[PDB]
Amino acid sequence: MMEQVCDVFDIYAICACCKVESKNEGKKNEVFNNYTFRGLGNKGVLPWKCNSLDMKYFCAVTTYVNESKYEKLKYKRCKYLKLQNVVVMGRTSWESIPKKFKPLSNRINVILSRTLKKEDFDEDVYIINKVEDLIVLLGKLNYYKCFIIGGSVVYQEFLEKKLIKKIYFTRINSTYECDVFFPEINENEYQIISVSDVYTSNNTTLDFIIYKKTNNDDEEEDDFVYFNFNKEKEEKNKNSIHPNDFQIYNSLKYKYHPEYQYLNIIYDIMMNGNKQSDRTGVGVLSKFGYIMKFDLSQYFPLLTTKKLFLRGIIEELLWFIRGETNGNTLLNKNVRIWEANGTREFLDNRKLFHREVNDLGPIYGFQWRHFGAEYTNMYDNYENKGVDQLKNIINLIKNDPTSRRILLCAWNVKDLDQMALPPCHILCQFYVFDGKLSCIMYQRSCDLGLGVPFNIASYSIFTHMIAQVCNLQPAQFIHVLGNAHVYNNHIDSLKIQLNRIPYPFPTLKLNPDIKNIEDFTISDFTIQNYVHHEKISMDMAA
Amino acid sequence: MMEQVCDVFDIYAICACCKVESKNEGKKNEVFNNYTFRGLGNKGVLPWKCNSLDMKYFCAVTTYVNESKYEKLKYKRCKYLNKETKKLQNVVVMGRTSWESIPKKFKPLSNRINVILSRTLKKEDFDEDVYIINKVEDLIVLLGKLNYYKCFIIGGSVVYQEFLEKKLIKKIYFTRINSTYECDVFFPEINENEYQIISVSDVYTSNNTTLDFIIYKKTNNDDEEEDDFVYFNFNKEKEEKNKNSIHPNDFQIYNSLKYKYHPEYQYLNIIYDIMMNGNKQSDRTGVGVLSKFGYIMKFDLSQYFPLLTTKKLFLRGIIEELLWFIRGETNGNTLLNKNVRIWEANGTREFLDNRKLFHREVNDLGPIYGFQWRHFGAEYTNMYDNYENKGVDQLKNIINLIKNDPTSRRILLCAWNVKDLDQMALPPCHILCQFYVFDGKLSCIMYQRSCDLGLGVPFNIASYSIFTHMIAQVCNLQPAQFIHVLGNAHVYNNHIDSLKIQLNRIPYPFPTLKLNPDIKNIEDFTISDFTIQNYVHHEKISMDMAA
Ligand SMILES: NC(=O)C1=CN([C@@H]2O[C@H](COP(=O)(O)OP(=O)(O)OC[C@H]3O[C@@H](n4cnc5c(N)ncnc54)[C@H](OP(=O)(O)O)[C@@H]3O)[C@@H](O)[C@H]2O)C=CC1
Ligand SMILES: NC(=O)C1=CN([C@@H]2O[C@H](COP(=O)(O)OP(=O)(O)OC[C@H]3O[C@@H](n4cnc5c(N)ncnc54)[C@H](OP(=O)(O)O)[C@@H]3O)[C@@H](O)[C@H]2O)C=CC1
Ligand SMILES: CC1(C)N=C(N)N=C(N)N1c1ccc(Cl)cc1
Ligand SMILES: CC1(C)N=C(N)N=C(N)N1c1ccc(Cl)cc1
Repeated sequence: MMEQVCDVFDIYAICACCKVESKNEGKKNEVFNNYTFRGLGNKGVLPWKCNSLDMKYFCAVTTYVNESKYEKLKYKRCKYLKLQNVVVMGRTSWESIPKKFKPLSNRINVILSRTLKKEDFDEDVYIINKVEDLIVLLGKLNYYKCFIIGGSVVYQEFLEKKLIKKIYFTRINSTYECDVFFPEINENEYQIISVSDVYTSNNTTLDFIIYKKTNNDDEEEDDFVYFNFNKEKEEKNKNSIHPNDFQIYNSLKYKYHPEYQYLNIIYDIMMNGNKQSDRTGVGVLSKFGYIMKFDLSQYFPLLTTKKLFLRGIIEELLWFIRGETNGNTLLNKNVRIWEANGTREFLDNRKLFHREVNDLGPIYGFQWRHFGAEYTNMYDNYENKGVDQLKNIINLIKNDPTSRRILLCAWNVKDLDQMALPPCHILCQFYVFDGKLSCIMYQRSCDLGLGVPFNIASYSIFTHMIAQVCNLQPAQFIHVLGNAHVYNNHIDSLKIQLNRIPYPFPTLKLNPDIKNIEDFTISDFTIQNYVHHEKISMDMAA
Repeated sequence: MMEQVCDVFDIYAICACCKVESKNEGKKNEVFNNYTFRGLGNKGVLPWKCNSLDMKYFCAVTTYVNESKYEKLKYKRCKYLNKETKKLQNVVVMGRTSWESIPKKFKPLSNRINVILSRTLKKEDFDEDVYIINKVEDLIVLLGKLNYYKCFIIGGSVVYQEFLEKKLIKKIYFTRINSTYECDVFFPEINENEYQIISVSDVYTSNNTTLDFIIYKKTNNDDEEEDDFVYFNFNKEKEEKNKNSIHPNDFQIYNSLKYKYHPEYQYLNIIYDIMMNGNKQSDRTGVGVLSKFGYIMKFDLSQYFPLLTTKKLFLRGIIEELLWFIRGETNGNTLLNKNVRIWEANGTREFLDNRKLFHREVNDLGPIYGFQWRHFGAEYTNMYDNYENKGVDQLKNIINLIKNDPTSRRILLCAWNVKDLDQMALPPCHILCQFYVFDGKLSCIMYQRSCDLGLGVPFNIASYSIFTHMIAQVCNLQPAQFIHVLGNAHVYNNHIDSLKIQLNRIPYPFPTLKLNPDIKNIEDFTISDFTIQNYVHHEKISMDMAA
């Protein structure tokens, strides 16, 4: 006994909005939200011109029909009063459509206009006079679903009339000039229930999310239940971790966005992690073994559910490449990532009494460029001492790309004790095929709340660097987690974070001129179109 | 289209079978097939007496009902009889002896309609709420009168015999108890032409025996969010780059399966993934391989020893190798004198010279595994030198951390000594091991840089599973998960036909591994301290059909 039209006639909306350039601030924005993506059109045309991928989506969604499911619909459409779908649109829009493709192939075409006269058009192409008019027309017709493909004005009113069931919203992650925008969706009316994978098309990233109106053969089916007869009736920390804490996170239907690979792990550890001791005093929840994969050819996996800064980690990466072990080099650039591990107190607890403060010992950088060399102090000359692994893996990539020995290992067993701290990131393995570079990095200890996000970005950038100086395109960054833990003092922050819906990922642009791994400088890196949620202090006590 | 009794009334059979105590005439090498599992009962009772997990499964299957589907089922059955316009239960049918084998406190089976076949007894002879029938046909008449979800034939042999004989069974829920017991009753030999295995469950351990659940099938002769799934998969290319070299009909059995939950499928699926999507690359002297990058397999060592069953595997070799590793040895002669040739090819004059190790004695493998495990950092001289207290004894170290600082996130064993690589006859394929300890249980992750799925991987999995057991035992812990990480995973083309065959074999429940409980030091193990039990396996497959 549903008294709602949009729900009976299956009236959906579908669009694609890009970011709009604020004459006040410019491209680099200070705050974001769903209303960030609102650019609809410009000069009677699309802000971008052609988005080969979004186009394929538009078509696929509006031309898709499931005939074996139709009767159920008609049964109720007639009760309330070659199958195809219905595509409503405003005059202006219908006009911006190129002749050869108009009217839309395999669609029901209906133009909501008051100047257009039935005659001018053929029986096929319909023409309505107003909102209410449509509804009736849908009665005297046979269709699967009805899609409002624009324009702005049509969207605007239809949202007021509350005649929209769902909104297929495409987020174009780039800025363009616009003159017409999509209505600010009221989060009390419509809410995101699905977010797709992230892609790159026409030199820009984009994704697809779904807005849903807030309501406020068989033999093998039982065999599935049988095989589950021994499944857990409950979760370890299910109690300690409440449910109304993740209603949004758990309200989503399809979470294909890559960021969920990180978020889902957070969830698993909060719901099933093992409670353990920790020298730091506080406790943690830990699990053993996880995998995340990012397609660097489609996006740069910099988290968006919170804010992340990259200057620090890029400088750290350049510091590694130079083979330095001098913490002062980072402190003088205000990169305090290693400061705690280079203090008098920290070095002494490691029993390195004869080590100068900030002399981190034979860590990463030294192992990458001098594995095997005898470590004296951070100021010594190590030219041509030890094994230059970095150089070697680059030559392997260039001259023997099919090798299965392209590894960069920082876990020098003989030098662990001499290190301020043993490496968390154990090694890197590279793989090359059809001019593409993928990288696997094994991490023995992973702090999901604070370190992992930076760890992801760090190696993604590194894969980009190695690829460029080898004339390859980055492909996959595979992150293998050993001990994965969440600090108890981060649980509250992570709960907030798991309920934030990801924005399409940004992209990484490297100065194309740099051709040798050793020539990169801080200015040679640029993160573009990074749309993100607000900063979150994992440690809320400060 | 006519209707078939078994389908209209949904008549299923559920059983449990073990391995019989049949004679072996002294032939160590026993042959295996499904008929291997056929022990129903003995002396009026179960061959094994009791098995919690299987019984829990039996109760789960025979009492589960989905009242939603009945509406549809009432339609069918009614339309079949030509008739058409309170808690739904299943029907269990059983023979006289089966009924008498049930313990009084469990009679009649709870939440189920109990039907008993008999001639020597009538309703007057029963106190319980049950139905008696003196002939099969009566069951059909009765089913037509009752309101039930599904009908299950739960034995005994005589009963299974007639129901399969009369072609009344739609599917068979078969439990394979992987152990041997004295028996005097057997389940009928299932005809491969009538029934085909369509699902294989995960493997488990219960009452000192592993077991799995398989389903045989009778062979021939919010809904809107569903549309959204279609949309999001709009960018899918329904193509596979190697389907042309690997035809569909070559994986009939493999693809026919519905549920592939047996742990062995983690291996098989990777193989299948590489054959259908691998990358074509070169090798040593034009040899071809298909490869992918980055895989992961997980094995619950508390429930089974993951020794592949779709082909025969011997472990004497990889065990000796492991003890050789633990002893820190680099002398290939030691293995050869035990008729273990795993390292033979890598220690020849020709091989060593090709590696530029001109001054290395034949079979002196150099600073490999063993050495790095007990002396990482020490200068390698020759396989006969004494390296006592030289280099870092990683093995000893990781054992102390597991014992005294179990929460440490530094318990790693690494054989990839960047400085010694060139001095090694061959660089290590198994780069490292990380251990994890929680609640008295030990888990292990092993990263392998290069993986030969056809030959190597099967042995690699067994090697590290055994090592996890050994380490867990000398540390007073219980083995848990062996997690295998694959970097460069490849399949040699010379192996494709052999693997296509293997992919079409159904896995048997895994065996178990037994270690002499007295060995408490990682260094005190000997070949006679390792025992594999109940290894049911397919025929050995020679990967290379050109030898
Ligand atoms: N990214 C996206 O998803 C979309 C982008 N666009 C872009 O935006 C631009 C067009 O949008 P827009 O300016 O809003 O124009 P519209 O396409 O929405 O058409 C508006 C016109 O349609 C008729 N109309 C609308 N509502 C009613 C009503 N209630 N009753 C009677 N007639 C009505 C009237 O035409 P009249 O009375 O004169 O006959 C009106 O002037 C183009 O540049 C196009 O490329 C358009 C749709 C979607
Ligand atoms: N592992 C497993 O899954 C199972 C094991 N078992 C075991 O097997 C043994 C019992 O099997 P089994 O010896 O074959 O005995 P059954 O359970 O099959 O019972 C056979 C008897 O039931 C009656 N019966 C069977 N068919 C008919 C028919 N068509 N018409 C009339 N009466 C019929 C007759 O008894 P009557 O003399 O009264 O006329 C007959 O002698 C026990 O050891 C038990 O523990 C049993 C079921 C399953
Ligand atoms: C192709 C495009 C931009 N993309 C989406 N996701 N939704 C629409 N309604 N579109 C659209 C189609 C036709 C016209 Cl005239 C205007 C916009
Ligand atoms: C418990 C057991 C062995 N287990 C399974 N999977 N199938 C049966 N039919 N069983 C069974 C049920 C009732 C009786 Cl009387 C005998 C055996």
